[PDB]
Amino acid sequence: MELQPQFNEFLANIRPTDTQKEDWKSGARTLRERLKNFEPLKEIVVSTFLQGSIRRSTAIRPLGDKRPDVDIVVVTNLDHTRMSPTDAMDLFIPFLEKYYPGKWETQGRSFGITLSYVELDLVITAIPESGAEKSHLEQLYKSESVLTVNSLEEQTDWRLNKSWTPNTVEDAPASEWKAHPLVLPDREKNEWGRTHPLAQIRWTAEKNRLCNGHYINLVRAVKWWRQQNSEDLPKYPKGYPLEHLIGNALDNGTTSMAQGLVQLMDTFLSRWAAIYNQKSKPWLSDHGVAEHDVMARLTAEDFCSFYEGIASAAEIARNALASEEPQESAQLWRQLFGSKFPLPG
Ligand SMILES: Nc1ncnc2c1ncn2[C@@H]1O[C@H](COP(=O)(O)CP(=O)(O)OP(=O)(O)O)[C@@H](O)[C@H]1O
Ligand SMILES: Nc1ncnc2c1ncn2[C@@H]1O[C@H](COP(=O)(O)CP(=O)(O)OP(=O)(O)O)[C@@H](O)[C@H]1O
Ligand SMILES: [Mg+2]
Ligand SMILES: [Mg+2]
Ligand SMILES: [Mg+2]
Ligand SMILES: [Mg+2]
Repeated sequence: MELQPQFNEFLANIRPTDTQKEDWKSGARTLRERLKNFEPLKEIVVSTFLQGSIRRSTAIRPLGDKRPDVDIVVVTNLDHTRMSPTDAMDLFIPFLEKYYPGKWETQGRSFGITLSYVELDLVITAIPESGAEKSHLEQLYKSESVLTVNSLEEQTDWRLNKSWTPNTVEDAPASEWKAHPLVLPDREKNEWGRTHPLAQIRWTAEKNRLCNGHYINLVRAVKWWRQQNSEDLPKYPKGYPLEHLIGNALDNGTTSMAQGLVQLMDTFLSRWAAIYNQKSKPWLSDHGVAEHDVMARLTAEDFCSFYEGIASAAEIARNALASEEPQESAQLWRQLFGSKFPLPG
């Protein structure tokens, strides 16, 4: 059985809490305003915006006491050919000491800021374009479409368009943004790399519409499966490479979460069968920066162990979907997801 009310309750159980949500919305607004009014950075900071799994509504609630990771981009107008990633980051130390003393730390390519209930993950970026192109991009980064702190789940009317306004317009033509990534610090060395968070967000919103609202829920459900079965799965993939694998495997047109789960798992297994039999791993283009392999740091051994995990899970998911009794079907789904998936009343 599909058990759509049970899937809805399960999703409500694995979303971050309202306490966490209001903490990160207020934290993002406060950081943005403080940066806006900080005199040494006023002419440098273009935009401060929410990104990552939190923005795309693909984050799951942390277990126990833990604070969710909440990703923030600071867009600057710095010349990345004349200043290194650390030059740009150096600019923000006085600001952090003034407004977040004792609550911030450098974490390699980003700054961690400990709030009451969440952990901000701040990345400093720059716009590589110049002239009029740069001005047009800065206008996009200053628009409500970028500055909204509501997540995709809260505004299905969201589009990547400097003219979009919250409903109390489509995505802009791709030629205005698709080939225009930001630069950010590389993970382990003082060099600029490319990232296109806006394009990832837009791609996710569109995939979610193409899949009738089930995509971001399916991402969170599969993350929860991976967490619940972590003892039997490889450490990687997780986080964004896992999300990207799910978005790849899922077909357009999803009609329920049970159907979508079985479909995406079946498709994963068929699409990567040759790669698995070659003891390899796929090369998968990032939706933001096409020439980037989202799987670049994943080992072939981990991909193949994960493939074995998906094969085992797909058998369970098929049985749960095919089951004609609500209790038996829910028991099989709970074999996948654990006790946060409820039994029907
Ligand atoms: N291998 C990768 N390829 C492309 N983009 C990536 C990426 N790793 C991270 N990113 C981008 O940077 C954002 C922040 O990354 P992370 O915080 O490390 C994982 P996340 O997607 O936010 O899930 P999580 O923090 O809830 O576990 C990601 O959401 C993604 O937009
Ligand atoms: N916090 C973040 N915010 C935005 N984009 C991020 C991000 N973390 C990672 N990304 C994106 O994911 C891509 C891959 O990032 P990582 O997995 O950390 C390897 P890297 O930084 O490219 O170093 P490497 O070339 O030495 O492997 C980055 O290029 C960036 O596009
Ligand atoms: Mg994150
Ligand atoms: Mg992070
Ligand atoms: Mg790299
Ligand atoms: Mg697909």
